[PDB]
Amino acid sequence: DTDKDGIPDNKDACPEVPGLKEFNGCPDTDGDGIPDKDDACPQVKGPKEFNGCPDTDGDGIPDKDDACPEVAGPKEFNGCPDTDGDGIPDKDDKCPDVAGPAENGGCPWPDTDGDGVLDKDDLCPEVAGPASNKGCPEPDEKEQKQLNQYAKTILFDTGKATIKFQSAEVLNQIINVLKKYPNSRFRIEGHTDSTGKKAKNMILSQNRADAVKVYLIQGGIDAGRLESQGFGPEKPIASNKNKKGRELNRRVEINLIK
Ligand SMILES: [Ca+2]
Ligand SMILES: [Ca+2]
Ligand SMILES: [Ca+2]
Ligand SMILES: [Ca+2]
Ligand SMILES: [Ca+2]
Ligand SMILES: [Ca+2]
Ligand SMILES: [Ca+2]
Ligand SMILES: [Ca+2]
Ligand SMILES: [Ca+2]
Ligand SMILES: [Ca+2]
Ligand SMILES: [Ca+2]
Repeated sequence: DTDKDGIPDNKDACPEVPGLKEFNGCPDTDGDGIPDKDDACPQVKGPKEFNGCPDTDGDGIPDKDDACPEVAGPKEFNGCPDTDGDGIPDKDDKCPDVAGPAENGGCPWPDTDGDGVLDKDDLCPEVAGPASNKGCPEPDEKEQKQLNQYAKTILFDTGKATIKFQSAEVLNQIINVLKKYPNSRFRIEGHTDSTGKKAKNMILSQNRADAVKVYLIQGGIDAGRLESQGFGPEKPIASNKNKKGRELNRRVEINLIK
């Protein structure tokens, strides 16, 4: 007995190390029943299933080989869980509990304003709008009428295209409405009645439309977003055979360009 463990030298698998009889004179350091020479975790108790290495979380992958030794996970990801099953392990999944594309981490593409147009596709991500306008709001039927109700109030000097001072208030109201729709374009329209010379009314209404466009530009609205057009008497909304009708036909409109 060279190492004095009780097991004869010839029948001592490890004759240099004092061990135990059960393992042919070889030591079992951690006492788990698997001798050191066969124990992949010789100082830590563990089942024979993993060669004396413990499987703490119980996913069938011993801690030594478990990339996430405390959380159960499939062998596909070396012991790391993919809870929502989007192929991205929780530890690298920005939204571990909701399946999502890899390019957005592991979260589904968000829709902040909830108009159904995803943030990455929503030209106006913070304001609800229809998808036909890339998620940007645009005036409905009743607001377009509202906008033209303001434009009706825009007054000019008789026979001239100079905007009267008193209508500066309604114009700024018009500006704020248009600022509410940054991505939309608008046609400024000048309309007269059929009284007098049509040729002169075409020029006048154009000059008046131009004037209103100029005012909106200085009020903040980008020039490229605006189109000015004189119609003369070419687009009546009322009869020209009576005074009240003609008064209705003399107007400025500010219409959404579709
Ligand atoms: Ca011995
Ligand atoms: Ca021995
Ligand atoms: Ca052991
Ligand atoms: Ca062990
Ligand atoms: Ca494990
Ligand atoms: Ca694990
Ligand atoms: Ca996942
Ligand atoms: Ca996810
Ligand atoms: Ca949206
Ligand atoms: Ca939007
Ligand atoms: Ca035009």
